[PDB]
Amino acid sequence: SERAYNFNAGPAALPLEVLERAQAEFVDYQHTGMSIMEMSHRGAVYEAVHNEAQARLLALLGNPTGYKVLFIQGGASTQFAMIPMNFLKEGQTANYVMTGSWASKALKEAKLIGDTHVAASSEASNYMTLPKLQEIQLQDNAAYLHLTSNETIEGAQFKAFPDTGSVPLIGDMSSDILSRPFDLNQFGLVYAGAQKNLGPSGVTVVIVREDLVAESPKHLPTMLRYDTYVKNNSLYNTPPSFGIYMVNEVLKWIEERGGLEGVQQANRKKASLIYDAIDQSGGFYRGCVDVDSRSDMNITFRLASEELEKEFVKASEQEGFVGLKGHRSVGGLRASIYNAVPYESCEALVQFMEHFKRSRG
Amino acid sequence: SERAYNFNAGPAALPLEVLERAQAEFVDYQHTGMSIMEMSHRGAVYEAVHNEAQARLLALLGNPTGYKVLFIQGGASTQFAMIPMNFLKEGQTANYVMTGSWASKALKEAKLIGDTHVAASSEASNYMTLPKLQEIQLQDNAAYLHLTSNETIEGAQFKAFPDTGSVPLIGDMSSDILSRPFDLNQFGLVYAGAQKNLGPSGVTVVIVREDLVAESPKHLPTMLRYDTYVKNNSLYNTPPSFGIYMVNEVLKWIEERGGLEGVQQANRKKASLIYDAIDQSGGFYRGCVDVDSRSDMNITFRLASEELEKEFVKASEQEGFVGLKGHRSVGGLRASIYNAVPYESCEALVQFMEHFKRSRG
Ligand SMILES: *Cc1c(COP(=O)(O)O)cnc(C)c1O
Ligand SMILES: *Cc1c(COP(=O)(O)O)cnc(C)c1O
Repeated sequence: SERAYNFNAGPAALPLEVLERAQAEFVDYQHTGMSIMEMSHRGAVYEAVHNEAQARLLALLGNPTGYKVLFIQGGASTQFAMIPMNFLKEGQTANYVMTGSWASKALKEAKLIGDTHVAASSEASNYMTLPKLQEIQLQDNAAYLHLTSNETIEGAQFKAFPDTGSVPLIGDMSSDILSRPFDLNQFGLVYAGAQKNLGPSGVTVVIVREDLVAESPKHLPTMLRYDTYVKNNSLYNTPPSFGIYMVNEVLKWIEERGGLEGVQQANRKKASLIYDAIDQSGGFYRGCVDVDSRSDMNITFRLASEELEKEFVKASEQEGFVGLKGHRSVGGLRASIYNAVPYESCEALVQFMEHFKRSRG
Repeated sequence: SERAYNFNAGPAALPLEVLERAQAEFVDYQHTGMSIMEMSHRGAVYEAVHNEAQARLLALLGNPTGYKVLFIQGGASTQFAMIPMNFLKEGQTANYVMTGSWASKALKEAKLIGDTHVAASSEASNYMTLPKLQEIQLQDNAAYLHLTSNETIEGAQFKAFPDTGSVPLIGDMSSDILSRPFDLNQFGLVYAGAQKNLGPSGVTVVIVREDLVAESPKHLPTMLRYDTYVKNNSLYNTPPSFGIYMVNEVLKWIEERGGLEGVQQANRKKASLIYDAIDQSGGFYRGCVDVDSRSDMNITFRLASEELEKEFVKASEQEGFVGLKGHRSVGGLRASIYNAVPYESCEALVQFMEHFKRSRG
C-alpha cells in the first residue's frame, strides 16, 4: 500500500528504486555540499551526468553510430513545429502517416510551415486498424516521412517500420521509446517527451542522424535550430538540469531490468494478462483496436454502456486505481502500462476487472 | 559544512528548508501513494499546486489585476524570439535598451524577426554606466521597449524603470525577479528563467498583461503563441510539472522571509558587506561597474592582474567556495548572491577576501 496502482497516461509511473535513490541525494549530491539542481550546467559534475545519459541511451540501443542525442525543452509538441521548420524546404512536401490523435496533431502544425501530404491513413476504420507498410505512398519530392510509433490515445502501435530509402523516416516515440529494441538506422530523427516512458516531464529526447542537421536554416530563431543543440551539446542555454539527471537514473534502471530486451518481455507479460482479461470476458470488455494493431503501452477498452464505464472508473478509484479514465475525446477506458508500471499493478487490475464484472452480472 | 559556499550564477542556490521539504515528500506526496511527478497534469492534485503558484506570485507582487502568470519551457532565451514573434508587426520597430551581454542577445534574436532600434546604449562606457531614463529615445512606431533589469554578466542593475506610455514595457528579469518589490503596472510583459532566483531550471515564468495577448498571430506555431498558454492556463501540453511544484515551494519560503520587502533588506545587507570589502581594500579589489549602476544580485570585481585572479579562484575552491570564477567573456570575479544565498556565505567570502589580500601583500 501507500503506493497507488498508477495507470496514468503521462505524466506517469517512475521506478520506486529510482525515486528513492533520487530522494537520498536530493539535498546533498555525492558529498559536494549541494543538490544537482544548484550546480552550474558547465561544471564538471553536471556535464558528467549530462554526457553519461547520452552514452547510456545509445548503448541501450546497441551502440548505433552517426547519431546524436539532444535534450530539448517544449515537449513532443514543440517538435511538431520544429521538425517541418528545419526539414521542410520549398519544392518539397512533408509526408505523414495518419494513425490517430497524435499523428493528426503533428500534421496540423506542419501545414503552418509548408506543403503536406497524407501518405497513408487508417481514418476509414476509425483508427482501429493500422495502415500496412505496403499502403504507405511516398512522394518523389518528400522531405521526410513522419509517423507515430504508438498512438497513446487510441491504443494502436506499429510492430515494424518501413524502408523509406533516401527519404528520412521521422517518428514520434513519446509513448513507447525504450520499451522494445528497434533498428535506429532506419530513422533519421526519433523523438520523445520524457514524461511518458523515461520519467520526468520537462525534457524531450531527440536522437538525430548527424548528416541531417549539420546545417540548419539560418532564418530560424536560435533555439529552434537543431544545430544549436548539436554544436553546443544541448548546452547553449540552461538545460532542464534535474530532468536530465532523472532521465539518467531511469536508464540505469532499464539496464538493471535486462536492457531493452528485458523490459520488452516484461511489458509483453503485463499486456497479455490484461488483453487476456478482455478476450475471455465474453463481450463484457471490448478492445478498441484490431488485435494486430494492439499496443503494449496503452490498452484501450470499452463496456456495454456509458453508465457502466462511469461505474467502472468510480469503483476503481475507491479501490486505489489511478488513471483508468479513457481520454475525453475517445471515451472508454485506458490502462497505460509503461516500463515502470509493475506486473503487480496489472495483476490487481485483472482481479478488479473480474470482480466488477461479476458484481454487475 | 557539507553545505558548500555556493555563489553559482545560474543554476544557483535554493533554500535548504525548501530542498528538505521537497525531499520529504519526493516519493510519497501527501499520502496519495505517488510522487508529484507521477501524477496527471489535469488531475485535481497537480492543478491545485499549479494554480496556487500563480496566486502566490501575484500576492507577493501586491495583487496587481489584469495580469496572467504563464509557465513556459525553453528558458529566457526562447522568450528572446517569442517576444518579437508575437508583438513585432510590420510597420513597427522593436526598441531595445542596450546595457550588456543579455540585452545584446535579446536584440540579436529580434533582428531575425523584424525591424529593430537601439533606444539607449551604455556600450560607450563598456557597460559600466547604465543609461539614464531620460536618455531613452523611443520611436513613434515602437512595438514595445525591451530592457534587461539586471545584467547577470556585467553586474549592472536598474534602480527604476521608465514610463513608456502606450508602448508596452518588456523586461528580462531572469536574475533579479522577486528580489525587490516593483510596480508591475509599469510593464506589459515581464519574464524570467526560474533557475536564477526562483529555483529549478526547466521553467520560464511570464507575467503578461492580458490585453496584449488576447489574440496571437495565427501564422505562428501553436507552442509559440502566448494565447495558447493564456487560453489553456499553461496546460495545452504537459507542463514542467516538478519545476512548477518547486517554484511554489520557493514562493512559500519568500513569504516566510517577509515577502519581497523582507528579502530585499536581507539581500541589501549581503551586498553592502561585499561592496564594503571591495571599497575598503585600497585598490586591491576593484568594482567592474559605476557605483550607481551596482547590482545586488551579481557583484563583479577584479584584481590587479590576470594571474592574481587565477590564484583567487583556485584558493577559494580549495576552501569550499563555488562559482566565483567570473564569466569567460568579461573575466574577473563574480559573487552571485541571489535570494537563497545565506548571509553567512557572504560573511565567509568577506573573510576569505581579507585573508587572501594579506597573504598576497
Ligand atoms: C505525450 C505525447 C505527445 C505530447 O507530449 P507533450 O510533452 O505533452 O508535448 C505527443 N505525441 C505522442 C505520441 C505522445 O504520446
Ligand atoms: C539567465 C539569463 C538568461 C538566459 O536564461 P536561459 O534559461 O539560459 O535561456 C537570459 N537573460 C538574463 C538576464 C539571464 O540572467
